[PDB]
Amino acid sequence: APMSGKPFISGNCSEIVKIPFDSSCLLGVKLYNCENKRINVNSIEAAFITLDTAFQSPMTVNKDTNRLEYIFSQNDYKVLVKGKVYDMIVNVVDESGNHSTVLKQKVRFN
Amino acid sequence: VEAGSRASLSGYISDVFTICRLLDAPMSGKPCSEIVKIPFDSSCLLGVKLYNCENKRINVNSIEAAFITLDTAFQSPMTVNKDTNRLEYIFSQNDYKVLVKGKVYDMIVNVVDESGNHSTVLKQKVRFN
Amino acid sequence: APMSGKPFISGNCSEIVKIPFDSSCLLGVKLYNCENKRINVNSIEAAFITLDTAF
Amino acid sequence: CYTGDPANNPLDRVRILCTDTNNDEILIEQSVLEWFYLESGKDEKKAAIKALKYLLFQVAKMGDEKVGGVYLRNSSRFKSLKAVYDDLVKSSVSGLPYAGGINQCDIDMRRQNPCSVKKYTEYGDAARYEGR
Amino acid sequence: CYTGDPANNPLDRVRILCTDTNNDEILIEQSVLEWFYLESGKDEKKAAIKALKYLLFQVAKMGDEKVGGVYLRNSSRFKSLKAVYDDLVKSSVSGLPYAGGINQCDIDMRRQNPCSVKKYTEYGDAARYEGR
Amino acid sequence: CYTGDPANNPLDRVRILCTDTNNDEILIEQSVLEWFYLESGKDEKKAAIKALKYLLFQVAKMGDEKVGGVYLRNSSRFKSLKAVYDDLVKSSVSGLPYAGGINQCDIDMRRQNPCSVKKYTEYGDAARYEGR
Amino acid sequence: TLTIDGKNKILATLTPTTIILHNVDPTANKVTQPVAIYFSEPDNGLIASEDTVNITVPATVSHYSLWDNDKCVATGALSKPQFFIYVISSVSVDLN
Amino acid sequence: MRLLNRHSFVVKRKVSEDGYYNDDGDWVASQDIVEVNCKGNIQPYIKGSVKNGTQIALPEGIRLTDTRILYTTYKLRTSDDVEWNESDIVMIDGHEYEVFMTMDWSQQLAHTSHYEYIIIRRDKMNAVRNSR
Amino acid sequence: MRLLNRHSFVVKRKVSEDGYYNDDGDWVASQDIVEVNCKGNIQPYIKGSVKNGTQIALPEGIRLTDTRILYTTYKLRTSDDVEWNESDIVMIDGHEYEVFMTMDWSQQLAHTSHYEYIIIRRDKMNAVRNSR
Amino acid sequence: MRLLNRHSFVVKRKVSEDGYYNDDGDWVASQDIVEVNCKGNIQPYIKGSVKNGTQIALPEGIRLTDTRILYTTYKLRTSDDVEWNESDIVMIDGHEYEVFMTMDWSQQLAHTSHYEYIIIRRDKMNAVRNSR
Repeated sequence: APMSGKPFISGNCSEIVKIPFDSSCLLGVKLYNCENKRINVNSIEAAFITLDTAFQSPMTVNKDTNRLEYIFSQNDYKVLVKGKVYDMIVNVVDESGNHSTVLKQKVRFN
Repeated sequence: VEAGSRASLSGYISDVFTICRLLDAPMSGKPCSEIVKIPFDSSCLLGVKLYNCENKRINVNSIEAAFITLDTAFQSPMTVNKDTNRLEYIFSQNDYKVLVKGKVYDMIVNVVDESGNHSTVLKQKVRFN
Repeated sequence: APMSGKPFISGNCSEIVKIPFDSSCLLGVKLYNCENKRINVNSIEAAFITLDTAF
Repeated sequence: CYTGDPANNPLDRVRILCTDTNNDEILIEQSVLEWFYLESGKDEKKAAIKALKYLLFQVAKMGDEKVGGVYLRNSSRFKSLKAVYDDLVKSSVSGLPYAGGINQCDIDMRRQNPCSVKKYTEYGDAARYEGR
Repeated sequence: CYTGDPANNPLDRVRILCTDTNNDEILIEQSVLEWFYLESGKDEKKAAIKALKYLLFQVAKMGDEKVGGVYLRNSSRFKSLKAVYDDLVKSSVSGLPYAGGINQCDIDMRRQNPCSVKKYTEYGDAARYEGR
Repeated sequence: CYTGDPANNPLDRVRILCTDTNNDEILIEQSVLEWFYLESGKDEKKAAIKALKYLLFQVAKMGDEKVGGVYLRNSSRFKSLKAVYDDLVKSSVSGLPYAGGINQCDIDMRRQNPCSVKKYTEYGDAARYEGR
Repeated sequence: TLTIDGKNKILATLTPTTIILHNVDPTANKVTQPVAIYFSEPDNGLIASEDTVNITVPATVSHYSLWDNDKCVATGALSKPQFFIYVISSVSVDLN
Repeated sequence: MRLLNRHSFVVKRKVSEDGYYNDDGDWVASQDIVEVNCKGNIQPYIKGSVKNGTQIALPEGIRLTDTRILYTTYKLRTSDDVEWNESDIVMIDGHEYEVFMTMDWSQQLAHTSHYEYIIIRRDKMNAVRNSR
Repeated sequence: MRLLNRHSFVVKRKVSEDGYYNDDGDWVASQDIVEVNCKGNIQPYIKGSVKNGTQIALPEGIRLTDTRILYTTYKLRTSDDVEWNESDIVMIDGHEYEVFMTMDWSQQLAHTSHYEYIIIRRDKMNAVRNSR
Repeated sequence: MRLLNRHSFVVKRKVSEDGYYNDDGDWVASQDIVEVNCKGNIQPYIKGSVKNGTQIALPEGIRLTDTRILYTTYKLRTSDDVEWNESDIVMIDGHEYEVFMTMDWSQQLAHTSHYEYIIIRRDKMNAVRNSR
């Protein structure tokens, strides 16, 4: 997740992440500041993962491994349609309550 | 039929960590064109750096009451951050109440010196995805 | 501003300077003599800027 | 970009109806395609007939380009594509052809027009008991 | 200079109507396009049809060029562009044809013209009890 | 040179009407264009019809040139340009076609010519009470 | 199984407007006067606090609750009991 | 285009450019390494004494040297002392290939702008760290 | 022509040619430096052992050497001891490129007269002044 | 294809890759040797100072050196110190030819993917074994 909107190498088109349909999968995120240096998660208060038209949920702010993490579960797949492509959005909450859309990515389940 | 429920809270006992997107403003005039992108409804710090007529990066010691303008949307005052030597702004969640999603906007930055003169130091196109 | 009509490098067509419409802009000029050396403005008494059909 | 989900995505359905599904050679911009889809109300079939003409125009423009190493030759794509188009779309007929004076229920309806020139004799004049 | 905003920018709508939406292959200048739009007043259709005619001339002029390493061939663009143009624009008929002497209201209306030569006999002379 | 200001500059308006707006390939000299504009009085539309013919002549002259490294091929520009011209300008008709003996108000005016050969009989001779 | 439309239509009614800290899980053991809180619209069956809130304690707190009517509609435990301004960075309620 | 994207490979870019020299004088490479997915085309490089998959006999044993040429639209960078950044790495067949040369053909033409790189297989050696 | 003016770059010409040797023997470059805007075309130079963007490994660290060929109609000059003038500088990617070679193809043909130059990236070194 | 399979030859691949160094330091080649049948095409290699069937005069007598190029769809491998495997052997005219170079053209195109190898005739020498 590069802040400042810079892709590390300027590709084209959209990349789609693929996960097995009925399997829990640990999904993490990495943060890079405006100078491509690695950010420490200590300055993050909360984060909300989002799958469009599916659900929104709080997200584990793992300060130990220095990553933001979320784990899917079987009760989670009770609303997800197999195969359909879902957009994904990650939101962050600052100390002053600012809300930032740090990442948007396309996902699908096989 | 079942839905479950959750509750969450966070806080501390007595910082800003929003996404930043930076620009450069050449006063010399010399730099089909770029369009800056910002996610809609998302707080985003916007910063600009001044370059003098020789094209060095120049101290922002002078300059007061710099302003930012979103054409045909609104006008707002801007903060002269004299530590980092950048003119800065933060798109507030009130701003999006009058901004159209997807539309392309023109932006202008004005500077008022100690002589009362006004200079247009930057024009750039943006859009809120 | 090269006197003697010599462009420093012989380009083509016309170049157009662009300024924002409603912003004050300091415009300067530099003088070069018939041998491309830099002239000192001490020998100048006055100068009049002109924009055609404007002022 | 074609996301490989025609079942759920109406834009993918259009990108299939139109033949611009190859991600390496995107010829129709996503924004342009969306604008066509909106201007057609919302009808995937009806957007494709405009996207195809736009694609014909786009293909007709390009020519042969060489840069050191690579080389691309586009001078025949149009001649092939127009040949496919004229056969699969242009010559496809819909509707019915009119045949004059074959339906009595139509003749009697057309007789009501006041601004039509009177004819001295009509087909059934020889057997009308009432005349006229 | 297509900004990908057909919803708002009428200049983008015109740039879509006339196929010049490619930032690396911009053949019609923005200033020229704006002047055409203003001359058409605000009709994007007329602006586009003007710009297409101008673009035909613009394309017909150019020819092949070679600089060290890069070689562009343009002599074939005009053939395709014209073939598409006459098929998709020039051949599209609008309005209605004319069939002389088919409408009574038209006949009577045109009978009022004083400067028209006078025929010896007309179609309905045999059935008018009042002659003339 | 085209200054990108057609709204204000009458010479730019002419340089748009004529298709010599590309600054890298100026084909019509500015002095020549001004002389045409003056000789046409001052009419941007009427100067273009002369500038276009001058441009046709200019384009017909040039041929293929090679110098070490660069290479330019101009042998087809004329064949394309003349084809565009004959379609967009040459074949455009203005005015009206004359139809003989269709307007009485014209027949009676033409009858006043003294140097016209007398005809033994004319169309209306059979119904003239006065004769002649 | 509630769809997204049902969840969105549902959370529009709850509308909490106050928060109280408690020394231990609760009306019992109140430690601070109530302070107002504004909440955003629901999406994906989730609502979040619209801004930060300041709370003061003279004393230790390790729990909290929400009210509206003065009806308790939710409770929860603080991540770490804190001795004693306690700044409530954010809070959210969801049906997923 | 299709032929420019025949192969898919992984690229390791050292996103941070904060490499420095320790208080003891040793070199410390930039810390933040990031993996990326890219697409291009890889072919053997045939020129002069270039060695593709050439077995080399030495008193110490046997070595294997290889080098290739890569066509892609992605902007990979080599080492630069003025800009103070290190080169990228390309994973081919599970081994590392360091980018040593670059050729900038971008911004030349619309559909054929690309880049060319010469990538050399990294030699085998043991690892040592100096991090402060 | 269009392909000869694909790129726009800045050129620093030392307009004054009054460089001299101090009373101490040190060199003093010509004082009046002037910036200009020019247009041309820049491509990599492929010949022999020429090094384009080649990373060089040395005991002292790493270097980067680059060199290109420039086609333009502007008359840039290199150093000349008889005429007593210094060479020009071309700004590419923000770095300096000193003109080292020239090839005079001017006055050869009408539409294809131009110049060719080989420009080498200037090496990094610290600055010192001797001005009297 | 037919021309890629004009010749039939035998290949000795050391299937096991368990070569090691003895407790005394001597080299011990991999033990399990396996014979295989393959098809390809063999031609003389004409390039530079390459020597095909060249007689060499020496103070010790006379030698014969030969080398060829082989086109085939079979994936033969040369020596590799990182992967720790030895090269293959090709039997031509009853003599051994060790694979020294490889060029990977596979996965390039459907019907024309293949490999190229440079094989050098093995020199004559007496045999010695070190097996532990």
